[PDB]
Amino acid sequence: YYDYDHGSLGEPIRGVNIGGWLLLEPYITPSLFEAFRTNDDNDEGIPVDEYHFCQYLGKDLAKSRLQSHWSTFYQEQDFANIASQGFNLVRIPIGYWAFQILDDDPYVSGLQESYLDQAIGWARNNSLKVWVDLHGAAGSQNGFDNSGLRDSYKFLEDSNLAVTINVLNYILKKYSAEEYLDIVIGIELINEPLGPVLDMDKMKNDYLAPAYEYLRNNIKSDQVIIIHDAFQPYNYWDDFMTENDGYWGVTIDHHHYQVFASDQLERSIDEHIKVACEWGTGVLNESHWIVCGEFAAALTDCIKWLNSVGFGARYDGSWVNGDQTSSYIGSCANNDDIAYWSDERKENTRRYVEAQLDAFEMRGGWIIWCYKTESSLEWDAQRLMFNGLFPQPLTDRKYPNQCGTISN
Ligand SMILES: *[C@@H]1O[C@H](CO)[C@@H](O[C@@H]2O[C@H](CO)[C@@H](O[C@@H]3O[C@H](CO[C@H]4O[C@H](CO[C@@H]5O[C@H](CO)[C@@H](O)[C@H](O)[C@@H]5O[C@H]5O[C@H](CO)[C@@H](O)[C@H](O)[C@@H]5O)[C@@H](O)[C@H](O[C@H]5O[C@H](CO)[C@@H](O)[C@H](O)[C@@H]5O[C@@H]5O[C@H](CO)[C@@H](O)[C@H](O)[C@@H]5O)[C@@H]4O)[C@@H](O)[C@H](O[C@@H]4O[C@H](CO)[C@@H](O)[C@H](O)[C@@H]4O[C@@H]4O[C@H](CO)[C@@H](O)[C@H](O)[C@@H]4O)[C@@H]3O)[C@H](O)[C@H]2NC(C)=O)[C@H](O)[C@H]1NC(C)=O
Ligand SMILES: *[C@@H]1O[C@H](CO)[C@@H](O[C@@H]2O[C@H](CO)[C@@H](O[C@@H]3O[C@H](CO[C@@H]4O[C@H](CO)[C@@H](O)[C@H](O)[C@@H]4O)[C@@H](O)[C@H](O[C@@H]4O[C@H](CO)[C@@H](O)[C@H](O)[C@@H]4O)[C@@H]3O)[C@H](O)[C@H]2NC(C)=O)[C@H](O)[C@H]1NC(C)=O
Repeated sequence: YYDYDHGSLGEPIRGVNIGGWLLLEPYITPSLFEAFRTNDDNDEGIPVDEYHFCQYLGKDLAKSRLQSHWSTFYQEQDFANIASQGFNLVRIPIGYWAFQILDDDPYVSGLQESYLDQAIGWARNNSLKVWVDLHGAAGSQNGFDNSGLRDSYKFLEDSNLAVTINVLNYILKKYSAEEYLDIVIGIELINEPLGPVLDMDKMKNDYLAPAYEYLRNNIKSDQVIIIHDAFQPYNYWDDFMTENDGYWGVTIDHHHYQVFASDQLERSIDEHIKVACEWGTGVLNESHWIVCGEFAAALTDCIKWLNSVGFGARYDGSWVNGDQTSSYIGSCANNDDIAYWSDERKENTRRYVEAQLDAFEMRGGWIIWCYKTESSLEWDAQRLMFNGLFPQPLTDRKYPNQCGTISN
């Protein structure tokens, strides 16, 4: 158990996402996917997600490459660094296939759990809390490449849901045992299910509710469950698993970004800040504990493959999907190279980061998306800190109380 509104840490959650480790994401580790390029002029043959990364290589080759990646992308050293920087928690995404695969799944399985356990040990070793996050469901819960399978939305299909549920129960049972309660203070049932295109009622009654029942009445543990907001507006979950009905230990995970839509990318720095501050004040009125499980310093969607393999960026109007387009806003040239960042851009990012931190710390805390990437700056906590764009110590402020001074 962990009281997110009055945490034993004596401070709000200040974590980092161990992204792209146990679940591959092209923009985080582009070299793994660039390895498939045979023509420097086109993306033909390049897998768009881990599903196809495995399918293309075949079991044996996929296993050896993944093993090299899992054993090196993150090691205990990283967790020591994380702790040395003031963070108090790590969020670890893992796919359902790590534990169980569909008859026709190409995924490498049965090896990721060992690394997950090692990381939990490294976390305990360094006084870091942990969130075990089931980041991918059979058939995909959102069609994002970060679910493992892009452009598929069969999460709630009885056949798939049965597998995902069995895996979730395995996770709930194992990581809710007494020996993990002190370090693992949250198990996220499913990352970013795409609410708008899914049957919300089926997810609630056939996935979320049963999980709570299993954990509290079958396993009988006080472990806290994390429910992603499914992209629904604030207060949407207030009437779900309420305390009045005897439910407890339920935290809503809100993700916050301002780069995945043209109108958002068009905002001035002051508008970006006003929106960030409101993300914080808005949850104060919510009926459940809450933590911002993901946010970034990013103010553009310029980073290579951020919009998945084969797609450009809305920021410089190079993004197009089907009959949907984007329009020019600003340049994406040398986007992630600090040498090409103007003083204005540096200031704006630092301000944006501070406003977000202040806002999210109003209640529950935050977890920055991505401690490390191969070449990104906007999505890389390590690089942001090195370049003075992310606070060190975490309470350091060059632009204090921005959320307390807004009007114009
Ligand atoms: C920071 O956080 C880190 C993350 O948690 C944390 O990491 C941990 O560090 C410790 C310290 O170094 C590591 O422990 C040492 O591990 C050494 C290697 O052991 C591993 O290999 C064993 C054999 O290898 C194969 O195993 C597979 C599977 O069984 C077989 O199929 C193969 O055939 C191999 O076995 C053959 O070969 C063997 C060697 O020739 C032979 O003996 C065997 O008969 C076969 O022929 C493997 O057995 C072992 O796995 C477990 O084995 C049994 C249960 O199956 C138990 O012994 C343990 O459960 C053991 O678990 C592992 O080790 C510890 C438990 O001690 C556990 O925490 C780990 O998570 C891991 O699962 C491993 O896979 C060991 O050689 C070494 O043993 C020492 O022996 C000394 C002499 O007796 C003792 O004085 C030492 O105390 C120490 O441990 C003793 O002996 C047993 C260890 O086997 C203990 O059970 C016993 O209580 C006693 O203490 C260490 O155990 C650990 O691996 C590592 N874990 C992770 C997550 O990576 C780090 O410690 C943290 N640091 C800080 C600052 O806190
Ligand atoms: C201050 O805090 C109070 C709460 O103390 C807020 O007041 C209301 O609090 C309710 C808590 O139960 C909120 O209920 C939710 O309302 C959602 C609907 O809101 C929008 O509706 C439009 C039109 O339908 C949609 O387009 C939007 O996407 C939103 O959904 C519900 O979706 C949500 O869940 C529902 O559950 C029922 C029962 O299972 C289903 O039948 C239904 O289909 C749905 O799944 C839930 O009921 C309520 O939103 C909230 N008031 C609103 C509308 O903001 C104050 O709002 C807070 N003050 C502010 C504004 O900051």
